[PDB]
Amino acid sequence: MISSLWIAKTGLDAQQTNMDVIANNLANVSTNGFKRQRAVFEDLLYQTIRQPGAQSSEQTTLPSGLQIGTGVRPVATERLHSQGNLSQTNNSKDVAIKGQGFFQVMLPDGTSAYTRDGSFQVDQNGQLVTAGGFQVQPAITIPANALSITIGRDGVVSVTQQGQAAPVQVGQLNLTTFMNDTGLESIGENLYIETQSSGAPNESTPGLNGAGLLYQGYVETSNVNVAEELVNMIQVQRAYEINSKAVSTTDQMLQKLTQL
Amino acid sequence: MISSLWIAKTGLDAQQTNMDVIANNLANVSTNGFKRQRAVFEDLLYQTIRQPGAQSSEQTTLPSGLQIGTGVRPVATERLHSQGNLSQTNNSKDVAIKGQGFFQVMLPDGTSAYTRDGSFQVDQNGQLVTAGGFQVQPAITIPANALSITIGRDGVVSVTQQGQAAPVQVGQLNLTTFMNDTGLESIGENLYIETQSSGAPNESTPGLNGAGLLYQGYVETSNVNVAEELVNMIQVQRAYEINSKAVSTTDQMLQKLTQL
Amino acid sequence: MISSLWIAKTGLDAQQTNMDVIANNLANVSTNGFKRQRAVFEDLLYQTIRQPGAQSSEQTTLPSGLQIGTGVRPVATERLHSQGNLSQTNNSKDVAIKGQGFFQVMLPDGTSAYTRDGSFQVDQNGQLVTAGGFQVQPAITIPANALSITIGRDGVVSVTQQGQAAPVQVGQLNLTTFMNDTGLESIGENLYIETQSSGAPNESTPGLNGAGLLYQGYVETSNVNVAEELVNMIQVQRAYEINSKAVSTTDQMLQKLTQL
Amino acid sequence: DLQSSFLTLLVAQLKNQDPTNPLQNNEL
Repeated sequence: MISSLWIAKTGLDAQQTNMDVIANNLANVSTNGFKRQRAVFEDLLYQTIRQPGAQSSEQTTLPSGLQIGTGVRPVATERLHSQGNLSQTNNSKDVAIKGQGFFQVMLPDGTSAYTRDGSFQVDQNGQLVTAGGFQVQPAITIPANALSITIGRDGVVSVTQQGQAAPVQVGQLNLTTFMNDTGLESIGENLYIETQSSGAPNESTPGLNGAGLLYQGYVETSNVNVAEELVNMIQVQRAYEINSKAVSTTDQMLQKLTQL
Repeated sequence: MISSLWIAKTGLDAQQTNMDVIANNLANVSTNGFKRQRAVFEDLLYQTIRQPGAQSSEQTTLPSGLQIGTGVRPVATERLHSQGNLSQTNNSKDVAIKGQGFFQVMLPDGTSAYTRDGSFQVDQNGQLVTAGGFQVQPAITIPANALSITIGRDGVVSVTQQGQAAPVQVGQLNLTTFMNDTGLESIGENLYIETQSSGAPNESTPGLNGAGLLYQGYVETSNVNVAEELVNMIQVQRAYEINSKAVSTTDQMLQKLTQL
Repeated sequence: MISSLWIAKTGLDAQQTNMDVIANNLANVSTNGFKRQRAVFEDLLYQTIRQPGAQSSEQTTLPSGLQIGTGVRPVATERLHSQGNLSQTNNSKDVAIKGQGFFQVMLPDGTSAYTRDGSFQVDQNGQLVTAGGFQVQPAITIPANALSITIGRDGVVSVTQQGQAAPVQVGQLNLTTFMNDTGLESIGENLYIETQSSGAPNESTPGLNGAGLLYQGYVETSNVNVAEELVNMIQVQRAYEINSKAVSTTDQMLQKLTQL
Repeated sequence: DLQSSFLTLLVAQLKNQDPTNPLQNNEL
């Protein structure tokens, strides 16, 4: 239609993406294991009319040629994987992580997802699952005669048996570090899957090789500062209104152009 | 009549189709699992007057011969089959999908339809029907003594019998993947049916073979961009504006010719 | 008229139905025993113009044929039957339920309706009525000479006579369970009647066969969440505004069409 | 019970506007 109309369309779309990202951060405050997102933009094509080189005479050169430019394509929504703040839930099953690393989990397809959520459960077959029937890799089966389950900060999980005054070792819980935590692609339930953007996974025991440590009885809350999200919300709301007003101004131009 | 009037008429019809599609998308917000449509247009005949080759001299070539062209025939409406935004409905009968796939349904004719909606129900005989009494496939029968129902994220459905302390496995609710989601023919009722453009259905348990995951207690909202549709109405309205101005111009020229 | 206007009419009617449902939910807070309603939407016909298959040439297939479609028909208004949250009235003539089950009542015509509102009374003739002369099924008559009426969690009603230091068992007050609670057809007064969709009524004494228990001195408050209702109201209000804007766009299109 | 003296005063003067649509949606 009109060039400015397409440019302003891209402006509104970009600001809508920004607002959706901020609202997602703001809603998932007080959600354990959530990481904030930051939408980063990228300008589109520039239609050249006169090249910034493009000598006119033999001696003039025409500096700063005329090019219009379009679009505010959002290049990425980078996800910041910073450490959350640990709080005493005082539940035996809820273990938090301190530092890099993730929990490996088996999909029903045999492939692996990763989650920073030690809010485990035990199923009827005794395996430790985490919010969805997520079998953990490698498998750990809780014996039925367990009275309590304890998780060490080195990953050694051992249960308490009746009569037996010994913590029989029932499993070893391993973390995984990636060279790019931003490259992880979510698949919902805040579980991420390795992609070519993340890079190869490296598995290690908690603590060693730069991985984190396991703290039982703690929940890792979100790393979302409400004040920061609100100042972002104010700026984004202003940008959203300004782009809508640009659209409306172009529309009024077309108004009087047709009425002609 | 006049070669301008036919062209402008096709333009008006194309913009009216555009507005039709826009209104259908726009009224179908809040419709679970709905997929946005977008119209693709396509120019009509080009009536060649001078051939673009067809050398004039023995050496010249007559570049870019004369051809007028007509029409803006709308060639298609594609459907964007992207994932919708899950929202927590917190109802045990509602299931959303994360990833590719469609729930199969047997129509009263016996032919198979496919719906991406989980607002399920249990009828008087206990079957899982879907908001209109359409039986899901393969048949799932809730026992009359069941008190609670859960759909495992892998797709296993198991109820809680009375007295028994075990959620017995009553069925497996499997998805269906099509090579071409876009080619499905919609028949209303939030259903799609196979046509040879989509390809043969590939039925698999959720997760396996590229199928998605089942999220009980979530509903998949329509992926309709409200801001995009608002600006689309502005654009389509002013295009219709302009095309009617072209029809007015042709009318005025033609009536001056009659007055001649 | 215009195929856009009809689609927008359907959208407006759908959003108005949604807002009426939301207002009924929101105005029924502090109405004891009330159950929330949820609207389920559904799209109508799709006027196929080119079949999605329908090979054009001998080798081409023409994917994603042209389909326009209409309408946002509200397919259903389900009645989510959750457990209402109890409150202490400190009154003996109010009994509330925990779990499945309804109080059966002979409507003046002899047909048995159901109500989850144990706000009983005592009439002139000793019988048990429910806010309008609704006589309980089976018949239980309250003698005047008893002092305190207690209804145990097992559902048996026994009263205490003057002098006689024993709670004579005067009767039994049993509940009714259904395979599908949502199928019950409301006829007002917080009464529902059996329908061919709900399933055959199963009457049982409280606590048995999966039925719930009775608690005297409590009133079951409505299971409507004001926060969820206000959020849903916001969403519906925006949808209504956008559909009205679509109607406005169609009207302007038509108006400048006729001005020509 | 003071909450009901205003919570139901709000939702007795808001459970009518939504019918008649003088909507502000923002003083809510």
